Amino acid sequence: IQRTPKIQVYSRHPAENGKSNFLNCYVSGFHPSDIEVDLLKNGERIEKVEHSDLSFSKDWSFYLLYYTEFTPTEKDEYACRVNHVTLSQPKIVKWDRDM
Amino acid sequence: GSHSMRYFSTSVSRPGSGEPRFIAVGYVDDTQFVRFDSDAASQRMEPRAPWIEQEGPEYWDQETRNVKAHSQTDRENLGTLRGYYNQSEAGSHTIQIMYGCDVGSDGRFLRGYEQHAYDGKDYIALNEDLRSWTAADMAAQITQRKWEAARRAEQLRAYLEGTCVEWLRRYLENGKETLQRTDPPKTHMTHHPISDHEATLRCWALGFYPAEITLTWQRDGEDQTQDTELVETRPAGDGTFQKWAAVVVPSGEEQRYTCHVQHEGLPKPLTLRW
Amino acid sequence: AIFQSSMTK
Repeated sequence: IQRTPKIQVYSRHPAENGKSNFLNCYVSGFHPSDIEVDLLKNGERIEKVEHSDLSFSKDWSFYLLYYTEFTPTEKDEYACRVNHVTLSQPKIVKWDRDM
Repeated sequence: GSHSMRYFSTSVSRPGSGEPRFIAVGYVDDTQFVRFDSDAASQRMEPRAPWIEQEGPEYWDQETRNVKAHSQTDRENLGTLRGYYNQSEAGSHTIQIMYGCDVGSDGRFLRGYEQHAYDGKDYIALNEDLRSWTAADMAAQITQRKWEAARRAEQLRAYLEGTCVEWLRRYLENGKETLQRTDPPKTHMTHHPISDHEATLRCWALGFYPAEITLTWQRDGEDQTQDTELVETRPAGDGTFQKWAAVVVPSGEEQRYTCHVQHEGLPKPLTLRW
Repeated sequence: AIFQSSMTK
């Protein structure tokens, strides 16, 4: 039995254009644990991305926090690209400053 | 002011490539403090919180010795379980384990746990009595019989009631400045027009610890769940947590709604209005 | 600190 990830894309701190922050991609609720997570800037993968140590919730489903330092601007568009065995194609979720 | 210590482990077999991958993490309440990864170069249990780094080399030698033995035993058990189920060697499978203890404000043992899963479903777990097991299927009943013959429950219970609560007490003392803190949520509301007719009011709670929190929406003072939406609580990456709740409202009726935020770090609940 | 023994299944 397999379970598809939920995906949230957000900053660590309230976003202020030109100030240093952290871009987060939280993937959770998935099984099995093998997962591909890329953070994108204007469509291209951010090379320096770290992630938390693999852990899991009470229902046995896994969660991971992927993150990278960034300085947001007005026009730079960020997103999180997720691929998992349960997904036909990679799923992209855009960073929305208001979610 | 209750507290927990929990250790999680995940072993995944990799039939294409070589050996299984084993990752263990330890937590005190919502704060992770150790990790071990069988693929990592160090081959040591590693610190993941500042207040654990004051432990000396005997401690790190001990945790490394024990967690390496847990890793090796999981390897063996993936093969054993695959044989129990007559499963193909071509498939990748997962063993997950969670165990730990809860204590109250006085440091006294409240309860202890050990749960095992195979491919993300219950396999076997120590029961509430700390004396017997619940096996999820015929394969786990083989394990249960072995653990009964070995009197595993008694050895595990001694850890859960003893060793586990002692180290937890020590960690809560050594990390008191961060473990016994409460960061209250920083709260605000945002407003996002959907159409001329409708708008979304979003209630934010940011930078709080512990992760437990309640966000409630009301209309004219009456609780409101219709047209609500709650996101899962999520880590900020800095050891604090975030959550928001939203409601879709008729344009021009925003003023009637209130959001309510309850958290351990707030003396009184907070009320927000647009 | 972790429990010292994990058991074969």
